[PDB]
Amino acid sequence: GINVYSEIGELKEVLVHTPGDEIRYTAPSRLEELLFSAVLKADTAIEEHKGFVKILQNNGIKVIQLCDLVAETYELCSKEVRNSFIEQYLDEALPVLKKEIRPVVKDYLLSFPTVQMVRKMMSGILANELNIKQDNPLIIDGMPNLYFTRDPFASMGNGVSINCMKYPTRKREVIFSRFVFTNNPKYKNTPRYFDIVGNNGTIEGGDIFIYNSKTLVIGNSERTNFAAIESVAKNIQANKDCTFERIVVINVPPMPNLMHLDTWLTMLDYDKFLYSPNMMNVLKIWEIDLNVKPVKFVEKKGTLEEVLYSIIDKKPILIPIAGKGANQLDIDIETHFDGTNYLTIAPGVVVGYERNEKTQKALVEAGIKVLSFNGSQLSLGMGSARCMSMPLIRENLKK
Amino acid sequence: GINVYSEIGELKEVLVHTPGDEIRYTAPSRLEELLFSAVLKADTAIEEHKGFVKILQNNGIKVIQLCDLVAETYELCSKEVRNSFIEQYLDEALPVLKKEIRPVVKDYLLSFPTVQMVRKMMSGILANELNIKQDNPLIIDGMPNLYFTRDPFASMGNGVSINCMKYPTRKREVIFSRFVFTNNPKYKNTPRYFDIVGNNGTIEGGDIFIYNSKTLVIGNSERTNFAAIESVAKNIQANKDCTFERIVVINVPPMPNLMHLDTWLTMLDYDKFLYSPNMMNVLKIWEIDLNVKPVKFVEKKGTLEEVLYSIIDKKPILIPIAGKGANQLDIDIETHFDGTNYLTIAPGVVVGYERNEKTQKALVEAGIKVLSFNGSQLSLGMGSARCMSMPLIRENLKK
Ligand SMILES: [Cl-]
Ligand SMILES: [Cl-]
Repeated sequence: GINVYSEIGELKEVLVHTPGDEIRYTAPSRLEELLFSAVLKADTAIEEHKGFVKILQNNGIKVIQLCDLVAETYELCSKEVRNSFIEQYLDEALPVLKKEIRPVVKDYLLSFPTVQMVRKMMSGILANELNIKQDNPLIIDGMPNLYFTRDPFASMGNGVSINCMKYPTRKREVIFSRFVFTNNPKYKNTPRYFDIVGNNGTIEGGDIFIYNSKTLVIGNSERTNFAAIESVAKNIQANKDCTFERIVVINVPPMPNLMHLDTWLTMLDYDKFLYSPNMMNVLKIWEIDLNVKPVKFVEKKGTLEEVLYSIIDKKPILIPIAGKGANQLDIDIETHFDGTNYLTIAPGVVVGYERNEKTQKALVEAGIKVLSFNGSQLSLGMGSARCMSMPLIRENLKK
Repeated sequence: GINVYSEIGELKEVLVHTPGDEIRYTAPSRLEELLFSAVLKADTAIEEHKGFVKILQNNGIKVIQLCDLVAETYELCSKEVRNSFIEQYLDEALPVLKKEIRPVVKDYLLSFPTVQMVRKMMSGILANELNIKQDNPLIIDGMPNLYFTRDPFASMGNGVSINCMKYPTRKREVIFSRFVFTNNPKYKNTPRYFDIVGNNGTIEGGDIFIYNSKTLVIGNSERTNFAAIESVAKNIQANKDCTFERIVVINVPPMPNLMHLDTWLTMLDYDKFLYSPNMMNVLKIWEIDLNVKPVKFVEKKGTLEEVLYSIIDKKPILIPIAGKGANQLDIDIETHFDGTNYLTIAPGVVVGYERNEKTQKALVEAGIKVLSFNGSQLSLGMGSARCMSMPLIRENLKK
């Protein structure tokens, strides 16, 4: 059920999540606590996400909703496994559930049709809903970052990496997709090159890129360390079907207005890349030959061009955020709105926010086809199309 | 040219400012520096403002654009007065203009037709525009807060109060309306019950309310002190035509998110008020008899209802933000989006953001007619309708 051996191959199946009531439950004083960037006008953001989904569907892509995938898995499970799912959810809920309120929540959840129940689990629960009186409006917090399906897990060739989020507020999001990879017959046998239980280190979706059939590119950032990368390398060596033979690790230290490797660099075509004009000049890299044991990180150095050349074996076309010659104001604004994170749905065809006009212009001038959409409210979340999606199946490249 | 003896009298003439390029020049890192709340999707915010203006116009209100009023004044002035205006603008420009750049900016400004020149002054100037190469993309910062015409000056009966802003970034805004009140024949003779030159203390538009022909209500806040209120009191006593006989000063304790009286209480009808449920229970008031000299601030205490009753002489109807029984989540969100600041265009008829649904519902249930508009982007500026307008002429009440 999983086959992603590039960042650009024609997209066939992708996972997304149209936001539900959870983005209505973020108090302005809890933006940091919930690790979300702003208070959205929900109805508008939701319609905008639907616009994003529609574009993907009109391009023959099968768009799968997280809530539907979880609901489908649930229906196929035994009563004990189903209950096991509900119980784990109650255990990880925040704020922690009081003993006499837990059973009230559980009965409430079970009173809804499967898909609506899953949606309540994602949205969180208001005290009013349970007829409970108290100042705190929420019995259970919602998970506002769920529409960023790029984080809980990342497809990786024929397997997946179920990521280790940083803060507990976001670690609650993993229960859904993990339930799918554990019980859904279509994904149950997907090999896990990383999981939150039998490995070492930490790793996040933003640092994971698949350049081609043989090369995996991971960022060594503040969120992804060598320990996790080593676990991934060994798990891959133990799998016979995987075609990966090499891992290129790119050192990504904290920089102003940037974060994971994705804010630094994205791949849009066989030889076209979008990058931050404010990244470092000479990159620190680590080459890992997967055909050799034990796994060893071979340190190397080079400009972005040199590093890219060593992977695609041809001159890379580098496009800076906001285009060449842009002033710092435009660069800052379009970086702020996640300008590098366009989602590539086919070689040279991308999807992103229309507000990032300078970057859009530079992309079309370089021969890339851009399918923009209005995300006037969605964009306040600070994450673009690549962040709001997780490819499940892409047509392998013939290069 | 000025006649505003209430907060609710049928609105005949009002001053607004549809944002120009200035709201395109706010770097995300300069939100605090420019004292603005977020990075707007300019084109969208501008159309939303036009929608706001359209509603006012469709209600028979004469809407006056600040840029047009300034341009009109400029044309009527002598060459020496005109240049006097340009020079002061150049003097107050930020960042400070370099000696060799100043003359370049001046010629640039003079090369545009009058109204376009005024718009450049308001919008600020990019280095690209002058073909200058430097670090700062801006030669002159824009004044993003210009569309909040409630701040520079506040109509007060038959006169005006040209306010003393707090930070220099916003003090630059006063030059435009002041130029009008100084040279336009229609406003030239308007008495100034306060100005940035011959008085004491500080005062801001958000603290000034006109309840009726005889009562002026001013908030004693972190932005408005007794010194400024005394200056206003004396200046009013010196005017023969003014009908004000009393001033009620309400103490507004500086909270983390409270700099003016307007976000605590607004008047929407002869006996209907919108208030913040997070305000103090017992108010500290000061009664000033304008028929008495010298001016003495007579302290007094009472509940919101008691204080209001002492002014309108009838039972006041109090409507809380988000309505009665609302949970803290809805109160917090609608407070965040300036829920009290509806603009009253006639007794019991208001205009405001459609996103504040709970407050809107409470208002209609209370008998108030609400003319909402989409401000999905404008609202990010943290100021509602009353903040985006300055009544010039209101039909006097007959009560
Ligand atoms: Cl957009
Ligand atoms: Cl709105």
